[PDB]
Amino acid sequence: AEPGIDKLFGMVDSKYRLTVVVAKRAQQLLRHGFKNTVLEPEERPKMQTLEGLFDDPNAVTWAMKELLTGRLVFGENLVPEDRLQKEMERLYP
Amino acid sequence: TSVYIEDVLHEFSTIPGVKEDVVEIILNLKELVVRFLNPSLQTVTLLLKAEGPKEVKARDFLPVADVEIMNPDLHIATLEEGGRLNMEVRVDRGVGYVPAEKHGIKDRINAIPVDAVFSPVRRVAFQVEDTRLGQRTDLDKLTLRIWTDGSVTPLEALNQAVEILREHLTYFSNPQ
Amino acid sequence: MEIKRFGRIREVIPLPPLTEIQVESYRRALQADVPPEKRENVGIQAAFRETFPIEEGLVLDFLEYRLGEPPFPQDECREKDLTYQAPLYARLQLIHKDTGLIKEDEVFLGHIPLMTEDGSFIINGADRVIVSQIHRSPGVYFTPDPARPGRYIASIIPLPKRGPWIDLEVEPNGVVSMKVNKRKFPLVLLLRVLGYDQETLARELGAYGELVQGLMDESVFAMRPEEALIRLFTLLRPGDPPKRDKAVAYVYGLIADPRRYDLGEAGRYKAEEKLGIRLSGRTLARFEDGEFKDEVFLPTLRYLFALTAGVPGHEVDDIDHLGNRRIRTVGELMTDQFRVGLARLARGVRERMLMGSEDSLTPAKLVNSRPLEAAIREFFSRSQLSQFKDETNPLSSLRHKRRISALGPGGLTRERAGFDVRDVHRTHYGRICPVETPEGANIGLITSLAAYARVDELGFIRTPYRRVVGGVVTDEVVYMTATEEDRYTIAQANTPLEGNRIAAERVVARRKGEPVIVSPEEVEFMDVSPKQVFSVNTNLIPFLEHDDANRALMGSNMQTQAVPLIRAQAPVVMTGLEERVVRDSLAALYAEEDGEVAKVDGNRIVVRYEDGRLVEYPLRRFYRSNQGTALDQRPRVVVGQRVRKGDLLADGPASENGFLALGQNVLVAIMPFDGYNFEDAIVISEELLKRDFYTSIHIERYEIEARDTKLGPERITRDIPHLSEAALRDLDEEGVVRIGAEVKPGDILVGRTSFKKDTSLRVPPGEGGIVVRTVRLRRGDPGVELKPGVREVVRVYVAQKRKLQVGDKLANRHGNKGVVAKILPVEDMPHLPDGTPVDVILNPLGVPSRMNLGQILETHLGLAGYFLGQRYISPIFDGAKEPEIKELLAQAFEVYFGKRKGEGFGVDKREVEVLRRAEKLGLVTPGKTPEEQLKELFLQGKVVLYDGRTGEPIEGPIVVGQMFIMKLYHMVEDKMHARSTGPYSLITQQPLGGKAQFGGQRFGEMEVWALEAYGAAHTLQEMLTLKSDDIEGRNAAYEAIIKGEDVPEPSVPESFRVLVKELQALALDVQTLDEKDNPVDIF
Amino acid sequence: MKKEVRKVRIALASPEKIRSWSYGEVEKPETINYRTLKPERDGLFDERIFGPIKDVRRYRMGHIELATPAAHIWFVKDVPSKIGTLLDLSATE
RNA sequence: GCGGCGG
DNA sequence: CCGCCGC
Repeated sequence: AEPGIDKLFGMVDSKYRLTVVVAKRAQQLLRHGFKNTVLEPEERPKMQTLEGLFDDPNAVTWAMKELLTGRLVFGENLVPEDRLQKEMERLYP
Repeated sequence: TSVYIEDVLHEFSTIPGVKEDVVEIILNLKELVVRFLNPSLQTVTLLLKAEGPKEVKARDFLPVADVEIMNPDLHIATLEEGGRLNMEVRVDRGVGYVPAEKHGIKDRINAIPVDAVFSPVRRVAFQVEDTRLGQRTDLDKLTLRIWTDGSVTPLEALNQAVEILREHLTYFSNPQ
Repeated sequence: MEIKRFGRIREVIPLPPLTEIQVESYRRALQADVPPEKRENVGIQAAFRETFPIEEGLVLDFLEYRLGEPPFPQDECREKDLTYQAPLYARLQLIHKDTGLIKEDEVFLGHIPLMTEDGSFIINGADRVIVSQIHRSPGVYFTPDPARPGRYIASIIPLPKRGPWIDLEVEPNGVVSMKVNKRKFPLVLLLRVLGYDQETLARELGAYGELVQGLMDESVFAMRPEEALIRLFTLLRPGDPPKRDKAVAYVYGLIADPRRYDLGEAGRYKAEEKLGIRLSGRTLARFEDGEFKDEVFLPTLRYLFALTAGVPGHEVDDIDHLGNRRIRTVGELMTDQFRVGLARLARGVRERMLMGSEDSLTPAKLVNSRPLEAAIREFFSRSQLSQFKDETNPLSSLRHKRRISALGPGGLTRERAGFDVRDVHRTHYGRICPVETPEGANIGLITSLAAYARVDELGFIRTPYRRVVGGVVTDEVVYMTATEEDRYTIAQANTPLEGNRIAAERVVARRKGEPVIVSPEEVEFMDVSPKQVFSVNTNLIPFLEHDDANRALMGSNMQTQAVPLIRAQAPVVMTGLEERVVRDSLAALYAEEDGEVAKVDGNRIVVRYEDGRLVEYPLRRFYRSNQGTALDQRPRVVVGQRVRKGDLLADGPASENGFLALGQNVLVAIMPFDGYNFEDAIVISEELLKRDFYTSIHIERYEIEARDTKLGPERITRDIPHLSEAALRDLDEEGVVRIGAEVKPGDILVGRTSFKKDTSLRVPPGEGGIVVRTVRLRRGDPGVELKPGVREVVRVYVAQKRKLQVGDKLANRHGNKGVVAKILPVEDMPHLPDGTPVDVILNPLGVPSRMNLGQILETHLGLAGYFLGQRYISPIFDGAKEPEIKELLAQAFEVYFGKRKGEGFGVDKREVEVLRRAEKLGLVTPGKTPEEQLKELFLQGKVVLYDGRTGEPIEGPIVVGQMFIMKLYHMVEDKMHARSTGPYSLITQQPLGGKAQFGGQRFGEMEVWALEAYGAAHTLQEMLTLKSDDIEGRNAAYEAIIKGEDVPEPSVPESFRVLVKELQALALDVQTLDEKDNPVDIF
Repeated sequence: MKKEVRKVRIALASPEKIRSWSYGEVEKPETINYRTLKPERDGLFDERIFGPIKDVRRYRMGHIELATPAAHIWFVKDVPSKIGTLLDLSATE
């Protein structure tokens, strides 16, 4: 089935939790630009007509791929609602 | 590949003084085995027209010099009286099966395309008998029997086959 | 191909006129072929005499009913939407009180439909069928009481619905209980009314009961006689004048309520035999001489007391016994409504007797065809009984032509009560197929009738038997009535015979629905043939004897859905009815008399009879069936041929050579493939597509009307308002599309213009094909019925070729149904030692669970036929046997392997290898030569088969053969709409469709739950918002996607908004609130 | 700022509030005028009282000021007269 | 809403 | 239960 869905589930306290993080994260991948990733170096996702999955095929695939690693953090109230989107636009073209 | 009867517009029509229906006829035409002799012959159009009290057989096609019809006595139709049948049937050299819907040939706006049956072989069979000569009895003796409609020959096919096999074998060349 | 049949049970008499049901029923219904001097006694004329002698003094009598000039012809009735009816009038004469004067004249009273040579009707354009009906044959029965296990109650039931429902019950507290229509009253009360005096009554009645103490009781009301008639009237619920107003009592006298069924056998049969004995008149009718005669009442009670007393004759009546069940033939059905019209007319004429100047009134002043026409017309076009003629294929229509229904008038049987009726009753033997019933709700309630089953004088499906005397069997056949069959000891046809003499001591027979082993001396009657036990429909399954009844059904019903294939092949193995079905069904055209052929056109066939007549038989070229299937007649005769009487001149739709054929015989290996034949999937060889093996022609009839709006008449012309010329090519004829054109989805089939515009019949998404026929009905209508407002009509017939593809579903006569999963290239599919590859591969697994060995049998015999090049005819229960098949298979080994020995070669190393695994399997007797071995393995019905992909054998013999399989009216053309976006309802905001846009599947709550459970939050949100009501949501969504973006967030669904307001619209004030209870804005 | 809708409330309507949600008062009974599909004024379809006919219109309300009072059938004919029970007058007659 | 079929 | 086809 899916890549380390097992690992994923073990990282959250509840199933549905996983989905939410996964999603919203896919949102940020496209909204604030598609370079807002954390594992772009060697070993980033990919497709087969050419090696172009390096730009924007499926967002979620990235999310999960990124969450599989200890790069991102998710919590009930980590960062003040509005401040998050303001800082993100600034540091991502 | 395609057919056209003069007064017929659709494949589901009926021609006066002609027992068989368009569909029954075109069907019989896919049973027609023609044989060209050179690449220069990609698309040949056989023409035939007979009238009155007669039985139309594949030999009634007006000779096309280099290309020959080994399907002579094939029954094309039965004509009563005042049975006017003039038609042009398009032929082609191809490979495999092609649905009349896939190609959709249109020589004349009112002609109806026919289904493509390109395999010049009806059946292949091979046997593996025990022995001819050798130090050890555990040996294989392959004899294969091929059947052809006539277009090409048993040997001819076998060879082409063998070639297509070889052709593919080479495709193992450049790694990546 | 030689035709060998294995029938050993001397089939004594040929099957009857399969459609006789309807045919004859209408003939006798309306005796219009023969003069009135010997005019019938039933149907039309009877219904006439019924309500004709009119007496209001006025006197209008019946003379003769004549009809016969059909306005137009059949086909014309179809092409013009015209109903094929006959004109009906009749001579009526009015006699006057003035004995010296009378009036004769004729008045045409509407048109009545006619019956086709096939047995079908033609109402408004299309062909319809009047299906049979079953019920409690109006008679008298005695059934056990509801709760009280004590004594039983009497029932008196006579149709029509207007007639009273009478019951008779005796209670503890006291006396009789005779309840009519929701109320009860003393059984004596009436008796006294009629003349039955306490004395006479008790004596003859209680001379054995002791219950009588129930009747003779009136010591108060029983001493007044006529006064009891008035007494009874008071017992009517309504307050009415006590002045002898027979009225409601007049009702249950002689005229309306009871029945006008033919005097003698209609209701009287239930009388004479069942209870009491003689009938006077038609029913308990005698309102003559101030006093009344009711020769029916006392007997009913006279049996009640017998019933509760001794064994004067044990009458416990089994309701469902077909012997108290009548079947309503078309005739009785039409005639019924006919007399209703007769009544409706007789209603106004009596009103028109007091209404005018004496002799000033003549025929017209008394007759108005208004009642009768609406009457009849209503039945054929509105009655829940007349339906679309299921013509997927001839057979189909034929079944639908003879099936029996329980639901209908409502007074015979309803929906929620049937567990009892649904069972195949004991009596259904040879009278109702036990297999023909449909699966699902409505089971056992609607079913087709048996083989020889033919309706007698009044319904009771009779069946044929063979009287036998001593050890001698006769050909003298009698059609017994369900009830009469119980009196005897009938025996099976399987009983060994030496011509006319029985052959065994313990010879089976069935007493009364009970299996009993009787002696040759006691066999009074014998079964005609095993056939009669089932239906025509069922009688078509080869080895039915080896097939579970449950799946056999699936098998019967499936034939009804077979679709006409261009190349029609009769089953490699048949039952023996195929010939007959095509024959009594009217698919093919036969030669009347001996003679010779003249012209054998592809449109007509003209032959010269040796008697002195030359006829031209046109052949329906390519007609559109009701279900959209091809119906062509393909001449099978050459110019100048001496034809035998009753020989196929041309073949019908699926009947080629005169045999019935639906689908084709294909070589089939019975094994498992990857998963392509997983649960019920089937694998097909591209090779089949190549020889157009499975290809059916289909037609879709798109219709457009030039409506007349008060905004300006919708003209029909080549003028297409938006400027296209590339889409106006095919539309060459000004307005119409040209014959022979290729119409694709979205092209204009017909153009039209209407007021504020292009309103044009276009090719509905899905497909079109080639336009083949066109019909236009302009102003000066020849003889067509153009609806009102309808300026002119345009009909466009389109057709295309259906080649078998992956979605399509086929199935064999036994019940194996399935869809095509993968179309394999001959290249790598299961091939036999000799180059011959198989056509289809059936998954073995679907045979054990379902119980239908019959298919595995057909396949074995089918294997013999392939190499023996012969077709066989195996009777229902009497067909081919396991030994005889092995015999023919042995013959087949010499063709298969025999030519193999001469052609020059022996056994493969592969053939030897599978033989090893076969002997270790126990299929072959260890120690014999491969030659001998393979034969023994072939006889088992299994041969060796090499993969085709690997060329390596498939360890273990696999069975293969010629199995007859059909394609069903299931094309995937009706199975796939793919909608991205489009039209929405303007009233509710739903993505409804119509012309270019498909509809969206519904989601129902049943599926929402599904989602809820998953925790599919947004997936659910999306289904109720972005995809349905938030007009701004779906909008943002669309845009976003156009942008390759991320759909916006949901705003308050208009449903929320719309609710706040709907709630504001009323006192109620729905206010949404924030965290801390405060306001929040949707807007 | 803007808050997730967590609670919804049904209350009675003060005549003052009826005027509150209200935009203009429909003062006249002129459904459709043929001359211009353009709405005939101050009946039902007027645009001030509801809004602009061209390219939030179907979200405003209007009020009709009744001469002498009338009552809500919903509060008078419901099995238990909400007003008949409360007031103590014959509840239903 | 009536009727017919399919799962 | 859902999907279709037609007065």
